[PDB]
Amino acid sequence: SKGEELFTGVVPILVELDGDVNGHKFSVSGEGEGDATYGKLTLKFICTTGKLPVPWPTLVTTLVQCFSRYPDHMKQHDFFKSAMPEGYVQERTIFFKDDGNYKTRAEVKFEGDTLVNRIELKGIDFKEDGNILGHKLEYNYNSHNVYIMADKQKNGIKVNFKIRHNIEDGSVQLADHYQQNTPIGDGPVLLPDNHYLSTQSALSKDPNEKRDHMVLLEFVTAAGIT
Repeated sequence: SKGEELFTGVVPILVELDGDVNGHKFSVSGEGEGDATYGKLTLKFICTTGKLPVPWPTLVTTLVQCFSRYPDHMKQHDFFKSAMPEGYVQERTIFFKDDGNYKTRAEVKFEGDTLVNRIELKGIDFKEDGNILGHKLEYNYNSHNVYIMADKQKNGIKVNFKIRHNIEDGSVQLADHYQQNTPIGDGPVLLPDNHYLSTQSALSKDPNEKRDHMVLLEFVTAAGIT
């Protein structure tokens, strides 16, 4: 397909987020590369306003599902690439169990050769000494299933999944994700049958970087059809 051809090689990625969580304003800028042939993302994110007021792991899902590997037999179900280059709007509510929530609105599209994710995040009702504002979450990341269904009413998709963030005491901080994507073009998109993405992410630090930052390596594969 048209969208599909844009992802056959390595594509540069830019991520720009503006955030306000319980009145704590911040910005994050990210750069890296995606190679959808292998479901692979490598990015480095910098908090450009100083110290990030939430834990880095809580931003991973917000900070380009077009880089998922769709098996050849599932390629007709790849909404994300089908929307390109004009792109899509991705909206979420993320409910942190026994704590606040993020609401996000992003536009993902090509700007020239570069795949760009521009995001607005608003966080409310957080406890100032909870796991998020209290910075009680481990700097690591678990592997998840991301469930996708068509939303024909909006020529888009609905997505839901549960992120488990490890707490420093050994417990888990659940983050329930509800998501919708809709194309920016008037152009056609692939509306998928039910399926899921299998994800894994590894978080690290650049030992030479003194700014507050996150290095991310991610692999994602579409599944659940045969």
